[PDB]
Amino acid sequence: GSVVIVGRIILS
Amino acid sequence: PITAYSQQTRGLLGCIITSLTGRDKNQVDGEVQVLSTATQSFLATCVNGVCWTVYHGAGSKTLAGPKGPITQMYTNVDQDLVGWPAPPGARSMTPCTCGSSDLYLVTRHADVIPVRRRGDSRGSLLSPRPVSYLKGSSGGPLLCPSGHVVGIFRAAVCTRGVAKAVDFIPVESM
Ligand SMILES: [Zn+2]
Repeated sequence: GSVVIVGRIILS
Repeated sequence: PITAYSQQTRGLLGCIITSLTGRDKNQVDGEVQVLSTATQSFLATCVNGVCWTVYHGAGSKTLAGPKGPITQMYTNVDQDLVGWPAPPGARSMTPCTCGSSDLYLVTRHADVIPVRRRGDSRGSLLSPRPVSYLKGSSGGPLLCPSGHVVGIFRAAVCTRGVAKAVDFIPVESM
């Protein structure tokens, strides 16, 4: 069972 | 002076499918990745070409990537840290190199909250928060004023559902 990216957070 | 927004990329169905097929063909982007499993969800932080997160969420699992499942390049149960080679598209952040005690914790909900550095792996919150506000933000970065990675969020210290300080994995280890 693989861990999945379900979203990202963009910084500035 | 530091600000963040989130962008969702999957729902439950896609998430479950991707876990079994170990193959995420979506575009990757951003400094922090919102990771999920069957049971739980949390964050990863990219530093020097490596997605770092916590073992107590990721375990020893692979990360579903474009070419296929990605084995952990680093795995430490004690210090609760794991790392995968970051997939292409991820924006790799950089360590602190300045020693500021004025930290910023980026949450699951793209919120940036003030943190005071107190120990080598500890920092207190300036405004106490509900524990639920912090849950699922494991692996989220603690930033210095100029937005470099001081550490990665590991655990919180609570009293009756309200968190007043945070424990984090210091960046040196990575
Ligand atoms: Zn710094």
